[PDB]
Amino acid sequence: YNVFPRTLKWSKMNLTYRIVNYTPDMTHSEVEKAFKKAFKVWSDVTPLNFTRLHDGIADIMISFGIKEHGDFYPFDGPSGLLAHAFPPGPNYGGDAHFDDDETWTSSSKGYNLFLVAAHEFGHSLGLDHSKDPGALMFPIYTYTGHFMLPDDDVQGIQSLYGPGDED
Ligand SMILES: O=C(NCc1cccc(OCCSc2nc[nH]n2)c1)c1nc2ccccc2c(=O)[nH]1
Ligand SMILES: [Ca+2]
Ligand SMILES: [Ca+2]
Ligand SMILES: [Ca+2]
Ligand SMILES: [Zn+2]
Ligand SMILES: [Zn+2]
Repeated sequence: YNVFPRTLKWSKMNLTYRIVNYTPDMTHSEVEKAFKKAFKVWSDVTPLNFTRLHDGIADIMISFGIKEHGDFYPFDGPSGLLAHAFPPGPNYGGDAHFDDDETWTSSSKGYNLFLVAAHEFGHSLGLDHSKDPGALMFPIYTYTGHFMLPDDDVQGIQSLYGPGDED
């Protein structure tokens, strides 16, 4: 027999993602680089592996949409809600949605896609919000300006998946 696990987490280390569509704001290459870097934040400190799929069904389906986009979490136009992600699980589980009424960038302007993606993927992997104002998983976006994952987030993700290779 099997009972359901204690926390919401992926039960496998090999995860897939798919970039379903793309924002007008950035080149395809910029978007791809941003997401690749965002996943690397988490794989660098766990045993998790992330592989991109070009089509079909991936664990983490990534898309850009506006207003009603196919779930119970409609977007709201410019500002306000910017993105959301589902905790680990089937179908919707793990998926990450970005509000395409926001301005997404590879800079300090608008919302930096890498930074928001890294936060959202934290949710996709089973982290909720932190109370540490310096954490990646703090609930309020601030662009501070070499990226290092804060210790609070390291401790959080490793509580779920272990450290993988520590060196
Ligand atoms: O801003 C930072 N972290 C918090 C954050 C990020 C993204 C979105 C956020 O909030 C989104 C709205 S809450 C929501 N809505 C739906 N899901 N979750 C909040 C940050 N961390 C860093 C950590 C290390 C180095 C630099 C930085 C840096 O430069 N910035
Ligand atoms: Ca919005
Ligand atoms: Ca999914
Ligand atoms: Ca946009
Ligand atoms: Zn959504
Ligand atoms: Zn969040």
